[PDB]
Formats: sequence, structure tokens, C-alpha cells
Amino acid sequence: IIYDDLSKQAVAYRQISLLLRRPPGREAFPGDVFYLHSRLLERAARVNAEYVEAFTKGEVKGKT
Amino acid sequence: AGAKDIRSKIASVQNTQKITKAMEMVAASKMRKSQDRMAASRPYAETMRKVIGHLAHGNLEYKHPYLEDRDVKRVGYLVVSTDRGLAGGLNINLFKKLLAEMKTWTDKGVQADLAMIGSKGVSFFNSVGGNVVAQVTGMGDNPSLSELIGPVKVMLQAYDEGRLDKLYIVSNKFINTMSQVPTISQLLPLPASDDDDLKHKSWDYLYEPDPKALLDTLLRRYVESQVYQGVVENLASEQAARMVAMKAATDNGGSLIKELQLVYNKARQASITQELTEIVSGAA
Amino acid sequence: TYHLDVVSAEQQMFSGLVEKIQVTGSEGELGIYPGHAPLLTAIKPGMIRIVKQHGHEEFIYLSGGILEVQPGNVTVLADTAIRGQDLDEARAMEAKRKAEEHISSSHGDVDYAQASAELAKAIAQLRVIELTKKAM
Amino acid sequence: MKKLSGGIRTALAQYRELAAFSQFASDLDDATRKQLDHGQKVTELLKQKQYAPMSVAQQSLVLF
Amino acid sequence: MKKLSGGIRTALAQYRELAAFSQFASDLDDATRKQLDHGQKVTELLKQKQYAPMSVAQQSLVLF
Amino acid sequence: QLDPLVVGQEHYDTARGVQSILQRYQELKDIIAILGMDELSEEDKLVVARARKIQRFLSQPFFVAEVFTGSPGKYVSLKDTIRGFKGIMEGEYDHLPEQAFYMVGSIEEAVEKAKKL
Amino acid sequence: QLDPLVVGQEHYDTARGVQSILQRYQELKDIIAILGMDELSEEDKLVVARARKIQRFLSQPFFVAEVFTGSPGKYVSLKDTIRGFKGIMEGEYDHLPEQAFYMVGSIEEAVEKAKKL
Repeated sequence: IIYDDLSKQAVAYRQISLLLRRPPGREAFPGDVFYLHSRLLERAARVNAEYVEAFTKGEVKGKT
Repeated sequence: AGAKDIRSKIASVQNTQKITKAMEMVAASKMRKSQDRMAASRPYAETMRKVIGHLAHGNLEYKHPYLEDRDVKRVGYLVVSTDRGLAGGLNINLFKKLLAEMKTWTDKGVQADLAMIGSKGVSFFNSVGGNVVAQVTGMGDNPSLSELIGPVKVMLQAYDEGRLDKLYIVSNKFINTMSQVPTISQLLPLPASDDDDLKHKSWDYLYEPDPKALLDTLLRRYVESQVYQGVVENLASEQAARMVAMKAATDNGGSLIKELQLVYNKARQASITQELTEIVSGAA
Repeated sequence: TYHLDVVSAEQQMFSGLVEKIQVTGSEGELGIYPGHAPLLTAIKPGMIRIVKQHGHEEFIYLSGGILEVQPGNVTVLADTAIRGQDLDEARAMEAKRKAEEHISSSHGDVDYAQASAELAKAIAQLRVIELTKKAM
Repeated sequence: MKKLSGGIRTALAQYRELAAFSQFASDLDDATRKQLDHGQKVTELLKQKQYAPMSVAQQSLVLF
Repeated sequence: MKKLSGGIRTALAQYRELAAFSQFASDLDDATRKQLDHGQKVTELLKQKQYAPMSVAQQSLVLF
Repeated sequence: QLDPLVVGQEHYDTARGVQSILQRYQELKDIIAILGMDELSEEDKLVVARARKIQRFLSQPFFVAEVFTGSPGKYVSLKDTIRGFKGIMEGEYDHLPEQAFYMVGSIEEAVEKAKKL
Repeated sequence: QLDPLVVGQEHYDTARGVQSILQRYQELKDIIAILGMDELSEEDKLVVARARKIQRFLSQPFFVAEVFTGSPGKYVSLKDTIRGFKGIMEGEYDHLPEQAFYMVGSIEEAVEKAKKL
């Protein structure tokens, strides 16, 4: 997966935040801009075979 | 001020530090080459001085002018200077020593004449008003004996023409890579060598045509060789001084980056605080 | 054989062992074989013949110089350019003219000329000492 | 004034382009030394005392 | 690729600082002349056209 | 858009050649300042003269600027632009003076202006 | 009040010359800091020496600051200070050391303090 600009997602989040009056932080980005990208990129993971088998209820067993 | 101007200034000082490091390395290589070209000069002057010793104080001796003193009515100086700056105090220590001794001699009421090797001394002694009678300039790091023949010819011609009574070469001495010292040393009339006539009786030369004509050219070639050796030593000394001066300048730049960064951090923090306060205090 | 040197104010030109040499001495052609008695003469500009041991003839061009022969050694003190009252005087007259009319030649160092200029430009209007409150 | 002032912009422009060398001016070549010492004179020329205004004839004469 | 390429990265970092030193220095030691003239080849080798990807065989052959 | 696949190799090579000559003249300026010009090679003095000509030739008299300077305007087609610059960079005009190229519009008007200088 | 029409041409001109020297000295501090003092032109070293002498001579011992330094206070009249600064600027005290000027009254007390180092 390729995020074409996470720079212009931070800007869009700053916009949609200030319009809700939420208090800003450094460089006027919202308080939790770090959390915005953190909880996104932490989904990029390699997942071991038991998680796959448990999620997929046994339909796939050998794979990661 | 404001974080951006200071970040620009820090960029430019880092660039200055790169440049002076490069010049340090360049001078550090040219110094080794210069002190090699310095060693290749010794044999000629050493053997020619042995020959002059034989013809001067061997079992016979001659009345040649260059070998015995007379009344000092005026003095000549051959001044070696660098062609390039950024060498630190090299040139000015030398010129100050020269000026002191020229003042001594002019107190005794004897004039002095200057012949210049290198353009820095030319400009200096023009601005100070000394008597510059001949010059050669722009040799750079390719000194060649064929370009020194001019000024030393002038000074020798004026010596045997009776218009000079003593002749000096003023130049730096590449003692060691960390230390160079300006020296004013006499080369006419000829210094009394650490030699003994006792060894001479073993043999003598078949002079063709005759010794009185040979001794003249020997002494002229010897003086030329010593001016050339002084020039090459001054060049090696220049390279060493530029190396150490650029070392000092690179450390001075590095120690200034760390002040500018304190200023920059303080301004960064100040701008964040002011902006965020102007937002939060405008709401409601 | 004997040990020959040909040297100049600037650099050496030959060293090694030789059988004979032939030199156009100032007063006449001349040839040195081993054991030659001590001798001292000027030489004219021109070639000299070395025959290195095993007989490898060679030629070198000398612009002048002085020849010294000794019991064992012989050394030729060459010089780097033609010499004489005719030419040294032209050199001296130019050396005077350039001091009378203040003619300064540029050095040849392009490397220094570049580094000096980059340093001058980088160090310009830097105003750093106003900015950090360094007393000075 | 339009005719004469056109040379002052260029004098001072070349001066601003060479001004960085003023501190190493001794090593400079005599070709650029003349521009560097011309810019200084046309700069020293533009100095003026207070309450002493110049008619256009005087300004044109001096800039000429 | 791990075997044939472990050296490239530091070679290029050092080449790119050396090639900066070289602008002020003519008269280069031949041992560093070798280093510059090699780093320059390899830098010239790594540039590539836009839409032309290479399979690992074609990359490994070139790096060899 | 400045890449060969769109502007052709002719235009692209002319543009990059001009940028390279001007970039080299930037280097040589600071040697000319210190060592004087005669310390330049015979080839480098050629880069200098051609960079100065190229730098004059980029200027142009506009039709709307006539009110500022009285000079009539000139419209220069792209063929003339590429042809003129590509000629200058190849030594075709090494015999004209620099000022022949200043505010001259098309290249054929530089040869006309050189006759009058 | 610093106008020629208010303080006279000589007072005004001395003050402007002092500002000029100290400003030229500020401009040199960055090159002095990077490259050291030996790269200065032979007349910029003189500017630096006179600027430091002027910086010292601007100092004065106050009568209310005896408690801090012991040294007794001094009163310097205007006629007596423009003379001293005109002297330092014109070069007629270049032979004294810097410390000869620190914390003195008029210029005569500096000329004296130099005897005692």
C-alpha cells in the first residue's frame, strides 16, 4: 500500500479539526497528529500463521 | 533573527567549515611536495661550497671582493614573501623583524635597498615606503632558478659596483612541521665556514683556464643557489603555516556552530510559544 | 669505473657508475677516464657523452655548468638556463622595469584562487557576532 | 536624469556583486579592482547633508 | 543481492564526500584518484529510466 | 514538460547545453575575479565569451515595454530560438561582438546589428 | 541635539567619526572570529586597534561607584573629551597600549597611566 502524501492528510486533518474548535498544538496541528499517523502505519505488519488460522477460522493454515 | 535566518547562517558556517577543511588537506599535501623539492636542492650547494672552500682558504687564497669585509655604507636585502594569503602571521613577523634591523642600520646612517621575491612583500613595502629596487613575482608553487637570476643579478652587480657593502637574505626557515622562524642571514661577504685548510694539502686542481676566472663564477652561482634554497624553504614554510591556520579556522567555525544552535533553539521555542498562545487566547 | 653525478640547483639529473665521459670543456673538448687527476673547468652548452658500465652510451644536454674531477668522484654542476653577461643583463633590466612600473603577475594557483573565493563569499555579511551575544 | 541614472544602477549592481571581496581586496586582479573601487566612489557620492536639497541641474551634473 | 551489494552504500557515501573535497583540490593522490573514478562509474550505473523495472537477475548481473 | 519524449531531442539538448554553459560560467567568474582573465585556458576563454553571448541573447525587447524604452518589440518563433542558441553554442558566431546580441530579438538581427556597431 | 547647528561642527564631526570607526569594527568581528586577526588588511588592523582604544576610553570612574572599585571618581568636561577622541582618531596616541585608556579621566591621565604600564 502506498499513501501518496501523508503530508496532505495531516493538513486535511488540521483543517477538519480547527473547524470543530479542538485546541491546536505545535505548528497548529491538532493535539494528536502523531496518533493519526501512528495508528495508520501500525497496521502495516507481518502476521504469523496462528493469527491467520485463528482469524480465518481454520480455512488457511500454513500461510503468513 | 527568527529561526529561519539563523538556520541560513548555520548552513553558511557549516559550508565555511567544509571549505577550510579542504584547504587544510590541500596544504598538507603541498607541504610534503615542497619539502621534497627542498631536499633535492642540497647536493649542488654543498659540493659547490666545498669547492669554494678549497679555492678560498686552501693552501692558496685570493683577494676576491666577495670574501672580505669593508666599511658598511649601505646594505642590500633580498626579501622572500609568499604569493598567497591565509598563511597566518608568516609574512608580518618577517617584515617586522626586517623593519627592526633596517631601522638599526638607518640609525647608523647607512641606507638600505630591497629586492623582492613574491608579491605580498611587494605590496607591503610599497605601502610602507621602503626602497624596492627590483622584484620578481608570481612564481607560485613552481619556483625556478631562471626567474631568480634577475634580482640577484641586480644586487650582485650593485655589490661589485661598490654600491652595496653587505647583502642579506631574509626568509623563513622550515625547522619543523609545527614551527617556522624568520631568519635574516648574511650571504655577502661570504660567512666563515666550519672548514680547515689542513685537509687541502692532499691534492690540488688543474685549473682551466685559471683559478681567478673560475672563482668568480663559482661565487655567483653559489649566491644564486642560496637565494633559490631560501625561496624553496619559504614555500614549504608557507604550506605548513597555511595548514595550521586552516586547522585553527575550522575549529573556530565548529565552536561557533554550537553558539548559533543555542540561538536557533531559543528562537524556535519562542516562536512555537507565541503562535500557540495567540491561537488559544483568541478563542472565545 | 667511477661514480658520476650530474646535478643542478633544482634537481639531480644523473647518478651512477661510469667508464668514461666526454665533455666539451670551456677551453676545449675533454674526456675523463677513471683515476683522472683533479681538475676544475667550466663547460660550454651542449651534449655530453656518458658510457655507463657495460658500455651503454648515452647523451645528455647541458646548458652550461662547471666540471669538478676528484680522485674518485666527478660531478657536473649543470645550470638550468643559458648563462652569460648578454642574457643575465636582459633578465636584470626586466627585473628593474617591473619594480619601476609596478607590474605584479598573478600566481598560477587556480585551486587556491577558487577556495579563497568560496571562502570570501561564504564569510560575507554573516553578522554572526551580533547575533550570538559573544562579547568581543 | 533618466539618461544619467541608468549608469548608476549598473555601477552599484556590479559593486554589490563584487562587494564580498572587499575584505580580500588585496589579492584581487586590477580588472575587477577598478569596478570595486568605482562602486565605492559612486556610493560615497550619494551621501548628503540634511536640509540641503539639490535642484535637478546639480544632481544631473554630479551624476554626470 | 545481499552478497553482491553489501559494499555499495558506504562506498557511495564516502565517494560523495570525497568528490566534494576534490573541487578545491587538483593534484590528487592517485590512490584517491582510483576511488573517485570508481565511485563515478557506479554512480553512473545506478541511474535508471522511469518505467523500466529490472528483475533481480538483471540487477545482480549489473552489480556483479 | 522539459524531457525529450515531448519536446524532441533537439530542443532538450539545446536547453541542457545552454544551462551547462551558464553553469560553467558561474564557476569561472570567481577565477576571473582573482587570477584575472589571462590565466584561463584557450578553451575556457571560449566558454566565457560564449556564455556572455548566450546571456545577452536571452534578453528581448517586448512590444508592451516600448513605452519604457522606445525600442520596438520583437516576436521570436521557437525555431529561431533553438537555431540561434544552438548556433551560438557551436562557435558559428564567434566573430561577432557581445553587444551585437543585446535586446536583439531574433538571431538574424544580431548579424544586422553587428554591422552597425 | 546632535546637530552641527546645535553642538558645532567639531563636536558633531568627532561623534560621527567615532560611530564610523566602531561600526567598521563591528563588521570585522566575524572574519576575525573565523580566520583570526592576521588576514586583515594592513589598515584594518589599525582600525581594530583604534576601535579598541576608543572602547576603552569611553570608560570612566564615577564618584558613586567608588564603593565598588575603590578608584576615585573623575569629572571630564566636554571641551576635554572631544579633544581626546579627536586625538585618538587622528592617530596621535597609536604608541600607547590599550590598557593605558581603561578607566581614566581626560586623555592626559591616559598618557600618564602608560608610563606606569
